[PDB]
Amino acid sequence: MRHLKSGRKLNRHSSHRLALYRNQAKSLLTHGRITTTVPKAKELRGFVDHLIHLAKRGDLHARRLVLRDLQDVKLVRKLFDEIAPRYRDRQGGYTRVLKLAERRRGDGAPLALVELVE
Amino acid sequence: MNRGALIKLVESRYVRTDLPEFRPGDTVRVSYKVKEGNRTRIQDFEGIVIRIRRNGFNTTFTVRKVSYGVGVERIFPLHSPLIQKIDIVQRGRARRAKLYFIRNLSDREIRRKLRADRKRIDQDRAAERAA
Amino acid sequence: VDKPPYLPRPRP
Amino acid sequence: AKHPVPKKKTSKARRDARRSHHALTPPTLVPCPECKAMKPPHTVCPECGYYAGRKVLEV
Amino acid sequence: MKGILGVKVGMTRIFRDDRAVPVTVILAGPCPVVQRRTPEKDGYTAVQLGFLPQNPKRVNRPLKGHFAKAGVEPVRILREIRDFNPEGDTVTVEIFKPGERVDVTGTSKGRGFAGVMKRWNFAGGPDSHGAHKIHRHPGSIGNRKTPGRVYKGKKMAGHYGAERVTVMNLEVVDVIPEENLLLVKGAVPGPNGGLVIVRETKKA
Amino acid sequence: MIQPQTYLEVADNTGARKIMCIRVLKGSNAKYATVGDVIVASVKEAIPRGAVKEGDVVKAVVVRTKKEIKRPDGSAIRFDDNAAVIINNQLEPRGTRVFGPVARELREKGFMKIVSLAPEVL
RNA sequence: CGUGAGGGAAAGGUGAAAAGAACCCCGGGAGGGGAGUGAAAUAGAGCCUGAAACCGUGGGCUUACAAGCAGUCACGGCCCC
RNA sequence: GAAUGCCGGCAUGAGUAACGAUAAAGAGGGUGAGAAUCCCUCUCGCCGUAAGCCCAAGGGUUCCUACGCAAUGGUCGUCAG
RNA sequence: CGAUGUCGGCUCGUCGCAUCCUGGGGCUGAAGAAGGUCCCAAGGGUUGGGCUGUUCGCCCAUUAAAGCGGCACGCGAGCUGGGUUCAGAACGUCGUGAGACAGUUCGGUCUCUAUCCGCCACGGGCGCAGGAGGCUUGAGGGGGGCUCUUCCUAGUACGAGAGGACCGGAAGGGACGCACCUCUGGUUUCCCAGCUGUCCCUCCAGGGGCAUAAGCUGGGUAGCCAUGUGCGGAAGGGAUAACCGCUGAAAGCAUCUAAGCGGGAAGCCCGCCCCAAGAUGAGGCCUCCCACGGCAGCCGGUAAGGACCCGGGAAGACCACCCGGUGGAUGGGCCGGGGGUGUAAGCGCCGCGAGGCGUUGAGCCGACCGGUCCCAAUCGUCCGAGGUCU
Ligand SMILES: [Mg+2]
Ligand SMILES: [Mg+2]
Ligand SMILES: [Mg+2]
Ligand SMILES: [Mg+2]
Ligand SMILES: [Mg+2]
Ligand SMILES: [Mg+2]
Ligand SMILES: [Mg+2]
Ligand SMILES: [Mg+2]
Ligand SMILES: [Mg+2]
Ligand SMILES: [Mg+2]
Ligand SMILES: [Mg+2]
Ligand SMILES: [Mg+2]
Ligand SMILES: [Mg+2]
Ligand SMILES: [Mg+2]
Ligand SMILES: [Mg+2]
Ligand SMILES: [Mg+2]
Ligand SMILES: [Mg+2]
Ligand SMILES: [Mg+2]
Ligand SMILES: [Mg+2]
Ligand SMILES: [Mg+2]
Ligand SMILES: [Mg+2]
Ligand SMILES: [Mg+2]
Ligand SMILES: [Mg+2]
Ligand SMILES: [Mg+2]
Ligand SMILES: [Mg+2]
Ligand SMILES: [Mg+2]
Ligand SMILES: [Mg+2]
Ligand SMILES: [Mg+2]
Ligand SMILES: [Mg+2]
Ligand SMILES: [Mg+2]
Ligand SMILES: [Mg+2]
Ligand SMILES: [Mg+2]
Ligand SMILES: [Mg+2]
Ligand SMILES: [Mg+2]
Ligand SMILES: [Mg+2]
Ligand SMILES: [Mg+2]
Ligand SMILES: [Mg+2]
Ligand SMILES: [Mg+2]
Ligand SMILES: [Mg+2]
Ligand SMILES: [Mg+2]
Ligand SMILES: [Mg+2]
Ligand SMILES: [Mg+2]
Ligand SMILES: [Mg+2]
Ligand SMILES: [Mg+2]
Ligand SMILES: [Mg+2]
Ligand SMILES: [Mg+2]
Ligand SMILES: [Mg+2]
Ligand SMILES: [Mg+2]
Ligand SMILES: [Mg+2]
Ligand SMILES: [Mg+2]
Ligand SMILES: [Mg+2]
Ligand SMILES: [Mg+2]
Ligand SMILES: [Mg+2]
Ligand SMILES: [Mg+2]
Ligand SMILES: [Mg+2]
Ligand SMILES: [Mg+2]
Ligand SMILES: [Mg+2]
Ligand SMILES: [Mg+2]
Ligand SMILES: [Mg+2]
Ligand SMILES: [Mg+2]
Ligand SMILES: [Mg+2]
Ligand SMILES: [Mg+2]
Ligand SMILES: [Mg+2]
Ligand SMILES: [Mg+2]
Ligand SMILES: [Mg+2]
Ligand SMILES: [Mg+2]
Ligand SMILES: [Mg+2]
Ligand SMILES: [Mg+2]
Ligand SMILES: [Mg+2]
Ligand SMILES: [Mg+2]
Ligand SMILES: [Mg+2]
Ligand SMILES: [Mg+2]
Ligand SMILES: [Mg+2]
Ligand SMILES: [Mg+2]
Ligand SMILES: [Mg+2]
Ligand SMILES: [Mg+2]
Ligand SMILES: [Mg+2]
Ligand SMILES: [Mg+2]
Ligand SMILES: [Mg+2]
Ligand SMILES: [Mg+2]
Ligand SMILES: [Mg+2]
Ligand SMILES: [Mg+2]
Ligand SMILES: [Mg+2]
Ligand SMILES: [Mg+2]
Ligand SMILES: [Mg+2]
Ligand SMILES: [Mg+2]
Ligand SMILES: [Mg+2]
Ligand SMILES: [Mg+2]
Ligand SMILES: [Mg+2]
Ligand SMILES: [Mg+2]
Ligand SMILES: [Mg+2]
Ligand SMILES: [Mg+2]
Ligand SMILES: [Mg+2]
Ligand SMILES: [Mg+2]
Ligand SMILES: [Mg+2]
Ligand SMILES: [Mg+2]
Ligand SMILES: [Mg+2]
Ligand SMILES: [Mg+2]
Ligand SMILES: [Mg+2]
Ligand SMILES: [Mg+2]
Ligand SMILES: [Mg+2]
Ligand SMILES: [Mg+2]
Ligand SMILES: [Mg+2]
Ligand SMILES: [Mg+2]
Ligand SMILES: [Mg+2]
Ligand SMILES: [Mg+2]
Ligand SMILES: [Mg+2]
Ligand SMILES: [Mg+2]
Ligand SMILES: [Mg+2]
Ligand SMILES: [Mg+2]
Ligand SMILES: [Mg+2]
Ligand SMILES: [Mg+2]
Ligand SMILES: [Mg+2]
Ligand SMILES: [Mg+2]
Ligand SMILES: [Mg+2]
Ligand SMILES: [Mg+2]
Ligand SMILES: [Mg+2]
Ligand SMILES: [Mg+2]
Ligand SMILES: [Mg+2]
Ligand SMILES: [Mg+2]
Ligand SMILES: [Mg+2]
Ligand SMILES: [Mg+2]
Ligand SMILES: [Mg+2]
Ligand SMILES: [Mg+2]
Ligand SMILES: [Mg+2]
Ligand SMILES: [Mg+2]
Ligand SMILES: [Mg+2]
Ligand SMILES: [Mg+2]
Ligand SMILES: [Mg+2]
Ligand SMILES: [Mg+2]
Ligand SMILES: [Mg+2]
Ligand SMILES: [Mg+2]
Ligand SMILES: [Mg+2]
Ligand SMILES: [Mg+2]
Ligand SMILES: [Mg+2]
Ligand SMILES: [Mg+2]
Ligand SMILES: [Mg+2]
Ligand SMILES: [Mg+2]
Ligand SMILES: [Mg+2]
Ligand SMILES: [Mg+2]
Ligand SMILES: [Mg+2]
Ligand SMILES: [Mg+2]
Ligand SMILES: [Mg+2]
Ligand SMILES: [Mg+2]
Ligand SMILES: [Mg+2]
Ligand SMILES: [Mg+2]
Ligand SMILES: [Mg+2]
Ligand SMILES: [Mg+2]
Ligand SMILES: [Mg+2]
Ligand SMILES: [Mg+2]
Ligand SMILES: [Mg+2]
Ligand SMILES: [Mg+2]
Ligand SMILES: [Mg+2]
Ligand SMILES: [Mg+2]
Ligand SMILES: [Mg+2]
Ligand SMILES: [Mg+2]
Ligand SMILES: [Mg+2]
Ligand SMILES: [Mg+2]
Ligand SMILES: [Mg+2]
Ligand SMILES: [Mg+2]
Ligand SMILES: [Mg+2]
Ligand SMILES: [Mg+2]
Ligand SMILES: [Mg+2]
Ligand SMILES: [Mg+2]
Ligand SMILES: [Mg+2]
Ligand SMILES: [Mg+2]
Ligand SMILES: [Mg+2]
Ligand SMILES: [Mg+2]
Ligand SMILES: [Mg+2]
Ligand SMILES: [Mg+2]
Ligand SMILES: [Mg+2]
Ligand SMILES: [Mg+2]
Ligand SMILES: [Mg+2]
Ligand SMILES: [Mg+2]
Ligand SMILES: [Mg+2]
Ligand SMILES: [Mg+2]
Ligand SMILES: [Mg+2]
Ligand SMILES: [Mg+2]
Ligand SMILES: [Mg+2]
Ligand SMILES: [Mg+2]
Ligand SMILES: [Mg+2]
Ligand SMILES: [Mg+2]
Ligand SMILES: [Mg+2]
Ligand SMILES: [Mg+2]
Ligand SMILES: [Mg+2]
Ligand SMILES: [Mg+2]
Ligand SMILES: [Mg+2]
Ligand SMILES: [Mg+2]
Ligand SMILES: [Mg+2]
Ligand SMILES: [Mg+2]
Ligand SMILES: [Mg+2]
Ligand SMILES: [Mg+2]
Ligand SMILES: [Mg+2]
Ligand SMILES: [Mg+2]
Ligand SMILES: [Mg+2]
Ligand SMILES: [Mg+2]
Ligand SMILES: [Mg+2]
Ligand SMILES: [Mg+2]
Ligand SMILES: [Mg+2]
Ligand SMILES: [Mg+2]
Ligand SMILES: [Mg+2]
Ligand SMILES: [Mg+2]
Ligand SMILES: [Mg+2]
Ligand SMILES: [Mg+2]
Ligand SMILES: [Mg+2]
Ligand SMILES: [Mg+2]
Ligand SMILES: [Mg+2]
Ligand SMILES: [Mg+2]
Ligand SMILES: [Mg+2]
Ligand SMILES: [Mg+2]
Ligand SMILES: [Mg+2]
Ligand SMILES: [Mg+2]
Ligand SMILES: [Mg+2]
Ligand SMILES: [Mg+2]
Ligand SMILES: [Mg+2]
Ligand SMILES: [Mg+2]
Ligand SMILES: [Mg+2]
Ligand SMILES: [Mg+2]
Ligand SMILES: [Mg+2]
Ligand SMILES: [Mg+2]
Ligand SMILES: [Mg+2]
Ligand SMILES: [Mg+2]
Ligand SMILES: [Mg+2]
Ligand SMILES: [Mg+2]
Ligand SMILES: [Mg+2]
Ligand SMILES: [Mg+2]
Ligand SMILES: [Mg+2]
Ligand SMILES: [Mg+2]
Ligand SMILES: [Mg+2]
Ligand SMILES: [Mg+2]
Ligand SMILES: [Mg+2]
Ligand SMILES: [Mg+2]
Ligand SMILES: [Mg+2]
Ligand SMILES: [Mg+2]
Ligand SMILES: [Mg+2]
Ligand SMILES: [Mg+2]
Ligand SMILES: [Mg+2]
Ligand SMILES: [Mg+2]
Ligand SMILES: [Mg+2]
Ligand SMILES: [Mg+2]
Ligand SMILES: [Mg+2]
Ligand SMILES: [Mg+2]
Ligand SMILES: [Mg+2]
Ligand SMILES: [Mg+2]
Ligand SMILES: [Mg+2]
Ligand SMILES: [Mg+2]
Ligand SMILES: [Mg+2]
Ligand SMILES: [Mg+2]
Ligand SMILES: [Mg+2]
Ligand SMILES: [Mg+2]
Ligand SMILES: [Mg+2]
Ligand SMILES: [Mg+2]
Ligand SMILES: [Mg+2]
Ligand SMILES: [Mg+2]
Ligand SMILES: [Mg+2]
Ligand SMILES: [Mg+2]
Ligand SMILES: [Mg+2]
Ligand SMILES: [Mg+2]
Ligand SMILES: [Mg+2]
Ligand SMILES: [Mg+2]
Ligand SMILES: [Mg+2]
Ligand SMILES: [Mg+2]
Ligand SMILES: [Mg+2]
Ligand SMILES: [Mg+2]
Ligand SMILES: [Mg+2]
Ligand SMILES: [Mg+2]
Ligand SMILES: [Mg+2]
Ligand SMILES: [Mg+2]
Ligand SMILES: [Mg+2]
Ligand SMILES: [Mg+2]
Ligand SMILES: [Zn+2]
Repeated sequence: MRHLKSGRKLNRHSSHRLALYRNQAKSLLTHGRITTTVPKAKELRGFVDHLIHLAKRGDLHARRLVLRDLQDVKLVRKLFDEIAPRYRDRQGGYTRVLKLAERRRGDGAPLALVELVE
Repeated sequence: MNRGALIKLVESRYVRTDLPEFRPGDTVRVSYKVKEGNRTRIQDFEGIVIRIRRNGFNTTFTVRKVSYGVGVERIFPLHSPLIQKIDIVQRGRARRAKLYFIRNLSDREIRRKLRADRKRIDQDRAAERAA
Repeated sequence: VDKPPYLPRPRP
Repeated sequence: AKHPVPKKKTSKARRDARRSHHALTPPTLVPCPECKAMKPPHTVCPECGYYAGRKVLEV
Repeated sequence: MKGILGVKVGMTRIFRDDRAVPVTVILAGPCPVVQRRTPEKDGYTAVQLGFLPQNPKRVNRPLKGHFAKAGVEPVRILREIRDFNPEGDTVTVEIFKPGERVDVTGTSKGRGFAGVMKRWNFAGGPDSHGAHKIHRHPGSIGNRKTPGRVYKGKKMAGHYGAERVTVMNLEVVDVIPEENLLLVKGAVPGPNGGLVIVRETKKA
Repeated sequence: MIQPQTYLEVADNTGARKIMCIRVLKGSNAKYATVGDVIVASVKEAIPRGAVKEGDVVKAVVVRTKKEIKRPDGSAIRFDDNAAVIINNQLEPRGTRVFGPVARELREKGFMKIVSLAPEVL
């Protein structure tokens, strides 16, 4: 059973899942909007939201924290200097997921977009 | 409805507010009300607290002592009504939250591993200065 | 109880 | 195991009775309030790119 | 008989006479009677109780009608207590005083598809000495040509839980009427937040 | 939580050092013995010229267990070993001293003589 | 197929005549729909005839309280001539 | 009409088992009728006395480039021995 | 014999009763207690170990007891493979020999996919003469059914003594069952920390990957759990068995019986718990819609309601069930609490340095309890009565 358990497994072992999220985060913070499968998208929100919230702290500790997942100094600069300021007054919810209408040809996967909020 | 607050409301009548704070590594004397037929009395259990498992009114703490050549561990509820009082006898400095590891240590080895917590000792003596 | 088997075991 | 196997050929009747559940359910579709095109609900319209009133997407 | 509807809220222990007593807290009150079953009309005796207030924006017309004939704000849950006919038109936890024994009914936790070991406490197979992919299997399920079939009721894997369970003769440890609380000693079926029924016990 | 095959320290001066439980005397089929229960044991280890000798089948009451025991007041107690005191068929010690602390549960179960003889009762 | 000696298949038919379908239309193509050829195109090249098992579309009668080597005899209902 | 007959064709099991090492993936940009699968970039993971490199057997054009996707490829394919 | 796999074990039972225990009896060479022997009784129960491949048996420690049989000597498309039917090898023995032996010895390939019936679970369909949303009766099924020790009665009755009750009452257990997670105790694949090697970012500091599908180590929430906790067996009514009677003829006596009436089991029926109207014999109650347009039938639009879609869920393989969908707290963020870890980074100070001290119970922080419309459950579509005849 699964009673009151949080977190998708996404058919990956532990270290693969973590990398999955980190890489999606890098991609999202880089392009502002990506397309993935619906489950991946839904699960990305919180992972990235936390990273943005930390950038809203701005302090060194928060920078070094965010650097544990994002790993790219330029990216984190963009995160702190350009991205985070948009959300100074936003209380959470820095990302949205909206479902596309077409499934992938080769495997029928239902697709969604994930984007940073205005 | 707030199921959590309801439980807290039930618990509140039994909650204790009068015991000293202690940590794992501290050396403590628990004075415990005990029934021996047909009379009840206070028996003192004194040792190192190796564990404090928190759960609000339901937190409990485990105390370890060597008695006449045998190791004894006692588990007390932090809000038990059968606790008359608790005396801090010494403050020790753990570097981790559960001290099960001392079960395999000699009295000498333990003493080296749980140095006196000079900070909180001073703090104790720092209060204890009352108007 | 112990009686002789009437079949062998197997092969390919 | 000892390799189970069908005992008798399945009849045309029986094989088809198994399939009394195999029919596809047609896609559930609603009009997009912008361009009136038919599309699945709760998805961004693939024709004009609008969802919840706004343009979201380059189609 | 007497009974009430309620939700299981959670567990603790309290202290009583220098004893720790495990309790389940039940939010039981208050339950408006919304229909009475009578022998002239229905062929038996009971009270239909309502429980928990509902957004009237969710209550359809046939239901709205039902409530209205009883003059009762719309309620989320409707459930009967048999052979119980309270004087008032509202049943509260006060029908129980500490010391009474009650029977509690709930919906047990659901284990979904349960293997034969979890469900029926079968022994399963050995874990070494040659055991071949049968460690949690049930073994034989029959004989041979006589009877050449498997009994109805043969304990087997399948769904387990999420089913009506009544555990009986639980001590009422306290009741806190200002908050509609019942404290029952021991364990009650189902999850926190689950709907339960508390009836006066049938044991003597 | 003592069961057949379990070794116990013997906490008296009967001469036995170590016994191995071969039955828990508590009904048709008890799985475990706890503090206060009588077991039947084989003397697996003794010291020269005691009352008891290696090989003897004796009775003993468990006075300490490594599995913690729970108490109606919500507390528990747990010892570093499993120990027992060797008794006669009238439940009296066959020794004259008992060593180490013992569980207070013994008193309530009528092993009064042993409780008194013990240096501490916890 | 076999190291080798050696073993060893399957596979015929448009039409009298290529007159083997210009051109247009849907399609990436395959395929088709018109146009055209022919006495004939379900002779269109996956080509004479084109059986049977097997698969499918449409219609008539029938079937969700019933017991079977599936038929047979009787009667009744419905549909067709 | 039967020879576990012979040759062929087509069924059933069944939309079932499986799709061949649990080293592992994600996104953006191209191309195209069509892209999880082709090209490019970034991020991630795996081998490294090898899962890299060079000889000899054996294989025999499989090499390079252009144009293709019916079949071969255990899916897809615009890619390919 | 174009194959019905063969001992024993394991697993899972189910039945019989010639009954091992527990219940009820009669006789006893039955004082009491404890036995013997027969009768009624199949509801439940019937332990762990040493030896042997063993079934069996002996033995150890217990027990109320440690029952005996059937089900292809129950069960290898459930497992095992110790025994026994292959090929190797040796011993004793027999045979000139090759070889052989109800004589022995060591070794020796046990087959992923269930069509049908049957079984365990779960749906889809149609029906239950109007269509709907609820709440229910319970025909009929299933589950359960065990037992011991101590104390009081009372050291009384009985007995020379030892010993020691009936009836009645109270407490404490063992095994089993159902549920539960407050406590105890597990797990907790990334919740926190410490550690090594190496490669890397960015030199220091601080970090990341890899060392498993957690590198290793110490801890560890919720959940799922037992070793932990609650609760169950009944009570009670009724009809009986063996057995004991009351009244009572045939048969002036006698007789439990031929008329009639009593008492009497752990067993039988009810009672408890769970399923249940496909109970086609398709039940009942409360509420809602309503009398639509076109030729017991057809078509068209609706009603009450329902479904689709979506956010989810201690519900779940899919399905179903349940909750919610902006008139909203459903999930995700965010905030507060809980909880885990156990005092982050940075800076200052002390030390040559490894380090240490302070800032500081700090920093980090899954699920648990809540708040908050910041993000997403946008917008919608489709089906759905007009009530047959006595
Ligand atoms: Mg699992
Ligand atoms: Mg959850
Ligand atoms: Mg999950
Ligand atoms: Mg995760
Ligand atoms: Mg999921
Ligand atoms: Mg997988
Ligand atoms: Mg998987
Ligand atoms: Mg994957
Ligand atoms: Mg990891
Ligand atoms: Mg790893
Ligand atoms: Mg994660
Ligand atoms: Mg761009
Ligand atoms: Mg979070
Ligand atoms: Mg989608
Ligand atoms: Mg879709
Ligand atoms: Mg699609
Ligand atoms: Mg594909
Ligand atoms: Mg709580
Ligand atoms: Mg409150
Ligand atoms: Mg508190
Ligand atoms: Mg510390
Ligand atoms: Mg020393
Ligand atoms: Mg100080
Ligand atoms: Mg196998
Ligand atoms: Mg078949
Ligand atoms: Mg057939
Ligand atoms: Mg056939
Ligand atoms: Mg079939
Ligand atoms: Mg057909
Ligand atoms: Mg079929
Ligand atoms: Mg729109
Ligand atoms: Mg009634
Ligand atoms: Mg009634
Ligand atoms: Mg009544
Ligand atoms: Mg499992
Ligand atoms: Mg399990
Ligand atoms: Mg179970
Ligand atoms: Mg078990
Ligand atoms: Mg077992
Ligand atoms: Mg096991
Ligand atoms: Mg086993
Ligand atoms: Mg094997
Ligand atoms: Mg295995
Ligand atoms: Mg049969
Ligand atoms: Mg059944
Ligand atoms: Mg079953
Ligand atoms: Mg269920
Ligand atoms: Mg009930
Ligand atoms: Mg009770
Ligand atoms: Mg009771
Ligand atoms: Mg109280
Ligand atoms: Mg209910
Ligand atoms: Mg000792
Ligand atoms: Mg010896
Ligand atoms: Mg002896
Ligand atoms: Mg060849
Ligand atoms: Mg060749
Ligand atoms: Mg031909
Ligand atoms: Mg010709
Ligand atoms: Mg064209
Ligand atoms: Mg192309
Ligand atoms: Mg063409
Ligand atoms: Mg053409
Ligand atoms: Mg002609
Ligand atoms: Mg023509
Ligand atoms: Mg044509
Ligand atoms: Mg023709
Ligand atoms: Mg022709
Ligand atoms: Mg011809
Ligand atoms: Mg033809
Ligand atoms: Mg043809
Ligand atoms: Mg044909
Ligand atoms: Mg078809
Ligand atoms: Mg047809
Ligand atoms: Mg019938
Ligand atoms: Mg019919
Ligand atoms: Mg029929
Ligand atoms: Mg027949
Ligand atoms: Mg007939
Ligand atoms: Mg013939
Ligand atoms: Mg054949
Ligand atoms: Mg054949
Ligand atoms: Mg032949
Ligand atoms: Mg033939
Ligand atoms: Mg053939
Ligand atoms: Mg086929
Ligand atoms: Mg399928
Ligand atoms: Mg199948
Ligand atoms: Mg399958
Ligand atoms: Mg394969
Ligand atoms: Mg598969
Ligand atoms: Mg492969
Ligand atoms: Mg693979
Ligand atoms: Mg894989
Ligand atoms: Mg993969
Ligand atoms: Mg993926
Ligand atoms: Mg692209
Ligand atoms: Mg171009
Ligand atoms: Mg293009
Ligand atoms: Mg592709
Ligand atoms: Mg493609
Ligand atoms: Mg791509
Ligand atoms: Mg791939
Ligand atoms: Mg990148
Ligand atoms: Mg190297
Ligand atoms: Mg190497
Ligand atoms: Mg060459
Ligand atoms: Mg070649
Ligand atoms: Mg070539
Ligand atoms: Mg060139
Ligand atoms: Mg191709
Ligand atoms: Mg292709
Ligand atoms: Mg193609
Ligand atoms: Mg081809
Ligand atoms: Mg070509
Ligand atoms: Mg292909
Ligand atoms: Mg292949
Ligand atoms: Mg192309
Ligand atoms: Mg190319
Ligand atoms: Mg090439
Ligand atoms: Mg034969
Ligand atoms: Mg055969
Ligand atoms: Mg056969
Ligand atoms: Mg065995
Ligand atoms: Mg076994
Ligand atoms: Mg076993
Ligand atoms: Mg049977
Ligand atoms: Mg039996
Ligand atoms: Mg019989
Ligand atoms: Mg019978
Ligand atoms: Mg009999
Ligand atoms: Mg007999
Ligand atoms: Mg006899
Ligand atoms: Mg008896
Ligand atoms: Mg008896
Ligand atoms: Mg008797
Ligand atoms: Mg006598
Ligand atoms: Mg007697
Ligand atoms: Mg006598
Ligand atoms: Mg006799
Ligand atoms: Mg007798
Ligand atoms: Mg006899
Ligand atoms: Mg019986
Ligand atoms: Mg039996
Ligand atoms: Mg045994
Ligand atoms: Mg045995
Ligand atoms: Mg041995
Ligand atoms: Mg044995
Ligand atoms: Mg042996
Ligand atoms: Mg044996
Ligand atoms: Mg024997
Ligand atoms: Mg007896
Ligand atoms: Mg035995
Ligand atoms: Mg038997
Ligand atoms: Mg049997
Ligand atoms: Mg036999
Ligand atoms: Mg047998
Ligand atoms: Mg057998
Ligand atoms: Mg068999
Ligand atoms: Mg086998
Ligand atoms: Mg066998
Ligand atoms: Mg078999
Ligand atoms: Mg078979
Ligand atoms: Mg099995
Ligand atoms: Mg063998
Ligand atoms: Mg052997
Ligand atoms: Mg044999
Ligand atoms: Mg032989
Ligand atoms: Mg040999
Ligand atoms: Mg000779
Ligand atoms: Mg000779
Ligand atoms: Mg001779
Ligand atoms: Mg011979
Ligand atoms: Mg021979
Ligand atoms: Mg033999
Ligand atoms: Mg022989
Ligand atoms: Mg012999
Ligand atoms: Mg042998
Ligand atoms: Mg042999
Ligand atoms: Mg060997
Ligand atoms: Mg096998
Ligand atoms: Mg075979
Ligand atoms: Mg296999
Ligand atoms: Mg299969
Ligand atoms: Mg089947
Ligand atoms: Mg069949
Ligand atoms: Mg159904
Ligand atoms: Mg109706
Ligand atoms: Mg209904
Ligand atoms: Mg009734
Ligand atoms: Mg009934
Ligand atoms: Mg029936
Ligand atoms: Mg039954
Ligand atoms: Mg039963
Ligand atoms: Mg009892
Ligand atoms: Mg007395
Ligand atoms: Mg006397
Ligand atoms: Mg006396
Ligand atoms: Mg007295
Ligand atoms: Mg008396
Ligand atoms: Mg006398
Ligand atoms: Mg006496
Ligand atoms: Mg009594
Ligand atoms: Mg009891
Ligand atoms: Mg908890
Ligand atoms: Mg716990
Ligand atoms: Mg714990
Ligand atoms: Mg632990
Ligand atoms: Mg984390
Ligand atoms: Mg490192
Ligand atoms: Mg460094
Ligand atoms: Mg570092
Ligand atoms: Mg990490
Ligand atoms: Mg690396
Ligand atoms: Mg690693
Ligand atoms: Mg590596
Ligand atoms: Mg790896
Ligand atoms: Mg670990
Ligand atoms: Mg790590
Ligand atoms: Mg824990
Ligand atoms: Mg936990
Ligand atoms: Mg949780
Ligand atoms: Mg347990
Ligand atoms: Mg009990
Ligand atoms: Mg009775
Ligand atoms: Mg009665
Ligand atoms: Mg009676
Ligand atoms: Mg008389
Ligand atoms: Mg007379
Ligand atoms: Mg007379
Ligand atoms: Mg009579
Ligand atoms: Mg007569
Ligand atoms: Mg009578
Ligand atoms: Mg009884
Ligand atoms: Mg029901
Ligand atoms: Mg009905
Ligand atoms: Mg019903
Ligand atoms: Mg019937
Ligand atoms: Mg009817
Ligand atoms: Mg009805
Ligand atoms: Mg009724
Ligand atoms: Mg109602
Ligand atoms: Mg109208
Ligand atoms: Mg009108
Ligand atoms: Mg009309
Ligand atoms: Mg008209
Ligand atoms: Mg409507
Ligand atoms: Mg569930
Ligand atoms: Mg779901
Ligand atoms: Mg669905
Ligand atoms: Mg809804
Ligand atoms: Mg809506
Ligand atoms: Mg919104
Ligand atoms: Mg929420
Ligand atoms: Mg929230
Ligand atoms: Mg929180
Ligand atoms: Mg804390
Ligand atoms: Mg510090
Ligand atoms: Mg610091
Ligand atoms: Mg210095
Ligand atoms: Mg310095
Ligand atoms: Mg401070
Ligand atoms: Mg903080
Ligand atoms: Mg927090
Ligand atoms: Mg709270
Ligand atoms: Mg929350
Ligand atoms: Mg909003
Ligand atoms: Mg609000
Ligand atoms: Mg309509
Ligand atoms: Mg008339
Ligand atoms: Zn549109």
